[PDB]
Amino acid sequence: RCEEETPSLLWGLDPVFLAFAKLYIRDILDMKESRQVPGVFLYNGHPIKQVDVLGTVIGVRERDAFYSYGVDDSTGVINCIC
Amino acid sequence: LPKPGTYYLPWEVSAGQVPDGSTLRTFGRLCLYDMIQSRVTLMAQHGSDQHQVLVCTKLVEPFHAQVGSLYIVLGELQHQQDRGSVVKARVLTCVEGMNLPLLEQAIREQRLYKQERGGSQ
Amino acid sequence: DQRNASYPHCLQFYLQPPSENISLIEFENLAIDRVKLLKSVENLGVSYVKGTEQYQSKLESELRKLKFSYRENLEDEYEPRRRDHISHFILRLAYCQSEELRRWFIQQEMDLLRFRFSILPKDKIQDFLKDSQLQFEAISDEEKTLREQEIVASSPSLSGLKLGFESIYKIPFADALDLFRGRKVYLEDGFAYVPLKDIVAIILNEFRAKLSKALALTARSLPAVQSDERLQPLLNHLSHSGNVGKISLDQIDLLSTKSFPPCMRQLHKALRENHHLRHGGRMQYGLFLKGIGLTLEQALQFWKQEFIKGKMDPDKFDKGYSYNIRHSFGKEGKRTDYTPFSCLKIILSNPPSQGDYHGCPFRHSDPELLKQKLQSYKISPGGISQILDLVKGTHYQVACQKYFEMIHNVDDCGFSLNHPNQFFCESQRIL
Amino acid sequence: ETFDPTELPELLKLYYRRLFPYSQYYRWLNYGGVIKNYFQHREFSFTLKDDIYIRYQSFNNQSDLEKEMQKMNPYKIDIGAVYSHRPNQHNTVKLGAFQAQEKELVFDIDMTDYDDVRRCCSSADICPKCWTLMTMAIRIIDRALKEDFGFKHRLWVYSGRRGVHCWVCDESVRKLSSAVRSGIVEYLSLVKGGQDVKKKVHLSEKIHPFIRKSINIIKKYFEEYALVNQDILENKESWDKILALVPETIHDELQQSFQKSHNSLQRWEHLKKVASRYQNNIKNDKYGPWLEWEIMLQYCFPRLDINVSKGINHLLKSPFSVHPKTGRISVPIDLQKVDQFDPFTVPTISFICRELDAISTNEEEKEENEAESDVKHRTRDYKKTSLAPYVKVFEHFLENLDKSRKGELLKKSDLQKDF
DNA sequence: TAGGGTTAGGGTTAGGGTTA
Repeated sequence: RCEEETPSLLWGLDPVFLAFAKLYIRDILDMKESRQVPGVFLYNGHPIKQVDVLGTVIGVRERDAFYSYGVDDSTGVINCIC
Repeated sequence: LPKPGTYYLPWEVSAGQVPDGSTLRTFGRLCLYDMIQSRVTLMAQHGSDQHQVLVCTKLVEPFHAQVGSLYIVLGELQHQQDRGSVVKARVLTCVEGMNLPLLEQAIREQRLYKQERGGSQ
Repeated sequence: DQRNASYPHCLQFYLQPPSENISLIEFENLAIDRVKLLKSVENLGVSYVKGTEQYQSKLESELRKLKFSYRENLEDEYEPRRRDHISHFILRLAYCQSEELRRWFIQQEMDLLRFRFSILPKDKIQDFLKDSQLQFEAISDEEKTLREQEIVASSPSLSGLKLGFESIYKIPFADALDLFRGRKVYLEDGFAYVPLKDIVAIILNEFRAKLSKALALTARSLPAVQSDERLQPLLNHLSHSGNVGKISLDQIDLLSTKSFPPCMRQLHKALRENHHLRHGGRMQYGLFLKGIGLTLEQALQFWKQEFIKGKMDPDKFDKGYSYNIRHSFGKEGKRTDYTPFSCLKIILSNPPSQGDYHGCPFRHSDPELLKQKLQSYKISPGGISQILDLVKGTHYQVACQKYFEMIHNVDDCGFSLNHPNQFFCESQRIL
Repeated sequence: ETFDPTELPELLKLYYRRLFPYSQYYRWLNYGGVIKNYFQHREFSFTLKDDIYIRYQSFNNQSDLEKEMQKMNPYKIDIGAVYSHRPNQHNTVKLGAFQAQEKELVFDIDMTDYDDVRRCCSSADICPKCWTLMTMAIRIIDRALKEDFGFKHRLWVYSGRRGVHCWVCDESVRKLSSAVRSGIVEYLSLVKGGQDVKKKVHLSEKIHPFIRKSINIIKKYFEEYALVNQDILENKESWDKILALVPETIHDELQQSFQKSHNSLQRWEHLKKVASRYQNNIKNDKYGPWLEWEIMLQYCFPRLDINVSKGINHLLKSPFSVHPKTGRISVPIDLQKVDQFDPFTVPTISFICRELDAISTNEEEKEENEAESDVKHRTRDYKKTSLAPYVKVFEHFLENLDKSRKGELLKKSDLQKDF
């Protein structure tokens, strides 16, 4: 069956929407997005808007106005913008 | 971007239970720092058994050495023809006082949870 | 027999670190004494020329004054040899921070070793090589006579077939770079046939340089464990220890007619004439204008104007030239801000070719063209003769000083010229 | 047909799809894999459309290289040096530990650097008569490298517009430092001086064996080309600038002789006679005894550039490129047929694309119902094209290098007592 | 006649494709 994402009119009823969630980096890599509202992501019925990661930096790059950082948390790597 | 670093206790990698070219992160205690050839031999105990891992260091010079201390090494493994297994260091930090059993139980629990979540797919 | 075994000869490649124990004050004294001696020999070498008698006599006097080992009296050489050994390894520990410091140390040690070998008797050089871990090969008189013509036409200071009573050594090319570069040695399938004295000196010098480089590279990884609280002030002591206000975009012509030194006046004139310049001149000019108080926006406008006068397209300018200029000032990219080239570096930089104008005219210009350009600047005939004499003496900096004094109508400049920023800042102070 | 910049991209895509010799290119770069990941640590620098400059593009394997080449479709291909880590991950290692280690020694020759001497064309124009310049330059440099230093493998590539590049690819040369290469280039350079300097040679009485060999191998070409083709001594201003190369003591006499003479041959003969007379009558002259030799070298010797060889991380155009102005594909030049190399006969991208179309037309009735992979299809494709002699020469060079590797490994077996 | 003051509050956006 076509898994229908929960309607956007009921996202805020979750207590997780306004919080900083802790996730495995592989999960945040492999977890899907939402079509009705781009820019936000949906995981197992719980919409997620904010994440918190921790690990060892393994990549540094500088630009005109924003830094770059490649973090690792023993399962995957994601870029960071500061 | 590089590949992630999975944990591995010393005795498994000592027996060569990982594919060549994989990226791994392990621990141990330093035993000797061969100055001229840029080679590090660290050791880790296991009951009555002691295991040895060879670490190339050509990417972290300059580097202070603390004889008889624990270490954490992250990098890639290359199966050499005669030297056997040597890990190419990318980051090599020193930690002291951290108890091993908590760490070993931690990776055991994480592996168990990953396998448990793997039982649904 | 520790004393004799430790120090058999007045010369030594310095391959064995010592094992005795020394007091701290003696350590500091040896360090400062040898660094003073090295600086003095550097200055003496840069002032006079190699050989002669006054230069070597003054160097010998400096060595004897600083209680080091310089001669080979066969009595009581234990103390000077030991002091030289210890102090040399102390400075080896010291000068292992930056590549340029290593190069300077290697060059000065090379000069000192060349001097000491130049005061070494031939039987003693043979014994010193025998104690050294070096291997040489001697060719046979058959091929010696077979290759007579090439070895005599190479002119290694040879005087009309003087090869009688000589031994010729065969050396791979990658070890005799000094005679290799100057085209003074016959070459064949990666080999060199050479006379005795010059090549033995140069081969010893080159292998010593390579081995010292390798040892310095090895010792580079030691200071990671040099966390001792003591000796820290000494290492810090040995570790060594152009912002004029903003200017307009239209006074550059007058300042150039007034404040540009000769080493860049030709470049400015060519830029103002053809409105186009190649890489070697372009980076030099950009670095100089950056170092005299020109902003990013002012420099961009200046370059775009002077290149619009060169019949370009503004889109092409934005794509190539301003694009290069942005990283020329470290606006983006790696942003490693670059210091302007020094006078010495520019004089000893890449030799310009056709279509290029970078480089001081005192080194890379014809004497007649130099005289004509000086006359275009209204230089007195006496000043012209003095400039010509200084050029003949290879004292380009003194010629630049004379040009500064003539253009600014000052009897004495009073400051040694080392960088174009110094010239421009002093000119602005005068203005 | 006339190359048009408004039609190139599709032809470039087709070329990268079909004709680019990926197999031989990888075989050369891989070097047989005697050293672990030697090819894996190479730096590339493409140049996409709109003149955007990118670099540091490593490649894990040949198949990945083919896929990325097919997708990206770049204009210029370049080769860097071998580093201690994969270039695409250069930001993952501490600064200062990512240094260049080995690269191939190269030289460059710019045809435009002879404007003040040459008169056949103007600026960026070429003629068949001036090709002898780079021909004799190639001969001189190749002979000097082959004999004086004994470098075994050499590979000459024609850039496409005005230049020819040297790709020395021996074993004991890739490990050299910067100072040694600077010494090589200094020893191989004779034309010295900037714009302000007129005379490019200051030779004493003594002559080096290298100069002797050069002057011996340069006589057979100087006469015809210089006297007949270019006619250096034709006009008044010609010999007016000529006489600046000789002492003023005979300037008026030589000018009168040129006025009396009619053609350049007579003027050159009179110059030779006057020079020979002055050599027998040398009286306190700082000038060398080889006026004729030094003028021939000044107007005839090749000119190098120390900057392209001093650096170790520098970049230079890869072979088999596509110049965006004439469409001529950079091809190797045979060593034994250098005198029969016309620059204008090199096949172009448009001609080779029409050849591919005709090849498909032939395949419509000659090759049908083939269940082969892309490898064999592309093999027969570039076999049927006009690049066959060029790839054959490249393969012959690769076979020579392979034979050298076989000899070196057999020598290592002899030394190591492993049979 | 029993709590204090009771107030709703931060809730955007920023750009790669580079060497002496």
